[PDB]
Amino acid sequence: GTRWAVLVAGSNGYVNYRHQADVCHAYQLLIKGGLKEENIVVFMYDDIAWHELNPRPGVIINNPRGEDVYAGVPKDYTGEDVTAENLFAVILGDRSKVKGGSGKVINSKPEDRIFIFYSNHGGPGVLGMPNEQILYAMDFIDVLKKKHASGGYREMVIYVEACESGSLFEGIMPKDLNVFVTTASNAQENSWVTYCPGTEPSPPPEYTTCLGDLYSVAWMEDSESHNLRRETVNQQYRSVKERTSNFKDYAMGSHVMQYGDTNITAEKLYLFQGFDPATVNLPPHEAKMEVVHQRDAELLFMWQMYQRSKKTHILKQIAETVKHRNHLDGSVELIGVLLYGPGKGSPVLQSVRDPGLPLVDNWACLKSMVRVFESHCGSLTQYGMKHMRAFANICNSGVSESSMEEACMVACG
Amino acid sequence: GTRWAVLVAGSNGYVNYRHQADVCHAYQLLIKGGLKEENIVVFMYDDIAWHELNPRPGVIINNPRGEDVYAGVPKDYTGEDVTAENLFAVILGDRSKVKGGSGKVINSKPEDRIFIFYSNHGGPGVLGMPNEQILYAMDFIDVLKKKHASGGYREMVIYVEACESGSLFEGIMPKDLNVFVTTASNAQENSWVTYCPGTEPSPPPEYTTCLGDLYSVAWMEDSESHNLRRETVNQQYRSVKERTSNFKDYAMGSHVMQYGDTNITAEKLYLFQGFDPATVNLPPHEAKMEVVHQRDAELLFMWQMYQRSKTHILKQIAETVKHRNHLDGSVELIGVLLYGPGKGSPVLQSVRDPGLPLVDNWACLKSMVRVFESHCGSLTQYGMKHMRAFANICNSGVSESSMEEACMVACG
Ligand SMILES: *[C@@H]1O[C@H](CO)[C@@H](O)[C@H](O)[C@H]1NC(C)=O
Ligand SMILES: *[C@@H]1O[C@H](CO)[C@@H](O)[C@H](O)[C@H]1NC(C)=O
Repeated sequence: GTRWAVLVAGSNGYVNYRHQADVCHAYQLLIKGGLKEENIVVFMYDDIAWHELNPRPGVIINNPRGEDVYAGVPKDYTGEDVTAENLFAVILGDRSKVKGGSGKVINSKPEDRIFIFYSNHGGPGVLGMPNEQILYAMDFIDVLKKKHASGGYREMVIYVEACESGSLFEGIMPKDLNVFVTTASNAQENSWVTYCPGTEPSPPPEYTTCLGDLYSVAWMEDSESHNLRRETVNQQYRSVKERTSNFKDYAMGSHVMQYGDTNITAEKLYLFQGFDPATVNLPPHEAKMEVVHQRDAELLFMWQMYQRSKKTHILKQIAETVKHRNHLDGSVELIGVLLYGPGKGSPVLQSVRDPGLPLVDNWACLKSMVRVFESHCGSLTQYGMKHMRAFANICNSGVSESSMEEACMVACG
Repeated sequence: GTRWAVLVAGSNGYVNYRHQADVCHAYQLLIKGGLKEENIVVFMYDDIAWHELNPRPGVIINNPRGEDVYAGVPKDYTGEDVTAENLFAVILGDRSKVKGGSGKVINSKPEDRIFIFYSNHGGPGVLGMPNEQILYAMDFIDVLKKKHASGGYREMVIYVEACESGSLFEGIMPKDLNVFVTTASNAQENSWVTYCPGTEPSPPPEYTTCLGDLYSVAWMEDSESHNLRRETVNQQYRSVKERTSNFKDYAMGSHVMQYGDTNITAEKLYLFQGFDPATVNLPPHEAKMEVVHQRDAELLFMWQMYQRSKTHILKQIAETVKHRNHLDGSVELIGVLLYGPGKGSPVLQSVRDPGLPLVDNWACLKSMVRVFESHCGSLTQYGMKHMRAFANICNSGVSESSMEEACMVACG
């Protein structure tokens, strides 16, 4: 068979350098393993390498060792072509459904294997796509069911780096699709950022943005230190779960979760990621990492720019960002008060379902609640994905769309 | 000697019925004990007894037994005359410094005793006075020092019902003034509301507002069920501390604290509150109460009105929540601008160890509030919650010019 991959960075902006650095590093790792460029589809906004703030024009790095990972990465879906619609069309292997981009798709055969890696922002039941796009978990599961039904592959492995990423699969991912999934976090935890300015081992001092994400660099650094003909998918999962837990300190670490067909964990990793002949296998028998969560990276980036000195212009941008977050947080809190009463709003909106249950029972209701909210309160933006469990809980409570319209009108109009 | 009292409700509005009900109940208790009306000064906005929402016009009750406590209460300082300036002038006993009101003051003699009871809203280092007035703790301590210096009394007992009320005395109340103080809560705890609609023992069903406050009804119900010629100030403190703790469940109770001269705890309570002749032979000196948080009572009152009705009430709830969010967000943003994103909240929210003053420079505290309100608008009663953030900005060494810049960016 043939090995294929789909690598997706769901964000943009220099502050989010790390998501595109993670995806570029994954591309280089797969090419070194012998996967062919024609079988790897890359989604990256592509605004980082030549960004005016990049201290190394034309270069992207993903760890303090400073090796460029940008040269040679294909421009399959970049800019406004990085959309959920193109991602689904690419996975399905239907070139007629793609809009723009290179036209490269996963037109795979039954004997082939596929590896999907996403890095970005997210929230309960959702992943980000650039410029305020939201990708819903059930729509992604639906694409996997369609791909499986058309006999497009033998096995698939999916790695997802995003906040509350366990919520994209919990209670909804079937185990009969020949798909194995791991996520950076459980359904109620944040994802963590690594290689930030001021941390040790020291990233190059010219960088003002973080270089990578914890779970992402954990799997990539693990692959590029083992002979992948001998390391199994299970061995990588355990090593990534250990590193991402950050010495089991869940105040600065997360629980890596697994979903889908666990029989795939017995497979050798080279069947999905290739084999790099240069790698000297490092036997199994590292230091605690200084990390920040995805949601905190933005203000830290702006504050670093303010401290490195236009000085009052950065302070105004920080104020606008904080005010925007406060507007979204306050509007959601207020909707809970109007729907359930003071003292009952927060418990309803913030309650987390028992393990194993889906985030929401009706995913079309979830999309409608977001639509009604944004029509009165404005776009959720990437930050607003944090509030997706509040919208799911309004759906699950039995509150009607007409009642949500009334509460949003009072809260925001 | 002569026994004097000053009773103050620091709030207004039908939602705050309880603070005036507590003060009216205290007045009746003191009159039953033989204190004279001429020696009791009452501060109450006086908007409750005849309020359009009051189901018993001209009546105020302070517990589910429904006994009126309003009839006969004097109108010394009401409406716009309930001010910190008049409270200070009354305590000092200087009628020429009073503006409006009856002119009654505590013109006490060296042999006299004084009892002060305040019930209201508050915050770290501050108490409320009606219509967005803030009374600072050090200004109240200063009045006590002045009154002591002029030999105006033998001993004084002060009971304070307000959120974070321990912060009004911690690190600043001297023990050499012949003044003993108890507070409903410690310096970092809220105070609790009793007799709310829907709770048991059931208040009369026609009430949509809470009837009293936990620490306040604890001391008053204790006083009126005992012979005060035998009960000491210490016995009342221990009984009030036990009841206010609500079976030591500090998720629905608070820590009653004591400050000042603890030698006064050995005194019989009748020397301050009088003796009710009907209590002579009562036995010598309970169920868990359902209580509501003092800052939570407002939205619960509006929601009860909404349930018993209306889109106009929902709009009022939205305006209230949006206003609180504006104040909370502006304060949080100022902390980010002054200290940076991962440091603002720890600086603004850090609580000093017990026994330390809230702020080292009280004039700086007033200046920070002044600068904030000039850009962000009035703190209002709710905004008193943020007084520890302003104190922490002062204590951190941040300059007034830096506070001006941060407030201008956050609110202008
Ligand atoms: C996994 O392997 C076991 C043992 O062969 C088998 O019983 C099970 O059905 C397989 N998993 C799935 C998804 O069916
Ligand atoms: C309290 O009484 C004790 C004697 O029991 C005395 O030593 C102390 O100075 C008194 N306190 C004050 C503040 O006078």
